[PDB]
Amino acid sequence: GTILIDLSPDDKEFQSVEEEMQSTVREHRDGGHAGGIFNRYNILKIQKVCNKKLWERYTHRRKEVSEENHNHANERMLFHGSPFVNAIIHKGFDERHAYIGGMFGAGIYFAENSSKSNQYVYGIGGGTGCPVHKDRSCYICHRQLLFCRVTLGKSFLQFSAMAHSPPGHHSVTGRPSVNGLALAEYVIYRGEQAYPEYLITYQIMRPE
Ligand SMILES: O=c1[nH]c2sccc2c2ccccc12
Ligand SMILES: [Zn+2]
Repeated sequence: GTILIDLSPDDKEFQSVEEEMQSTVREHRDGGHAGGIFNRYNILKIQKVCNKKLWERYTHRRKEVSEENHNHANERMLFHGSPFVNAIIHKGFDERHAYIGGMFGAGIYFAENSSKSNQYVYGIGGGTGCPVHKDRSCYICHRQLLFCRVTLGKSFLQFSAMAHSPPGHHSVTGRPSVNGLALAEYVIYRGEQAYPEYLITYQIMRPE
């Protein structure tokens, strides 16, 4: 039921999605090990993901969270990188996209920093890098990230350096407490609390 609509680079929606992608790049404490060395991306394509059933699944759950949290969905747009982005756009998020070894438990992880999600495109810790060259820092191969609408609801705040949400909460917020430049990361425990709105195809760019 999924169709992908290609956005024109002249569309304001293309532009605002690209800007969120580029502006949320940061340096990482692994010196680029997982995700490569780059300060910015070459955005190749931005597609709107359209699936009525997956959307209504999202909005149904959003209303439930909202009504449990004084009419506040606490909805964000967050990045998600994963080897399984193609399963995700067709079938939605579910238990199989949970990070079992994650620091906030076995849920589905999202990032404010596009560059954080980039580290997961080829697997946990970047896996063995790109299929074709085995290069975690490949500048040639095309990568994809999802920019997702996520319902956080009442989020459990965890300061720091499929399971269930903490009792009385709808998500976990991993608040960075050491690296002053890191943005927040988030975990939901229900696949229906995220909708993969944009598929972004890109390459990381070698600095000069
Ligand atoms: O964007 C992310 N994708 C994936 S896939 C398995 C774990 C994660 C992950 C963890 C922390 C922050 C972002 C992400
Ligand atoms: Zn490659």
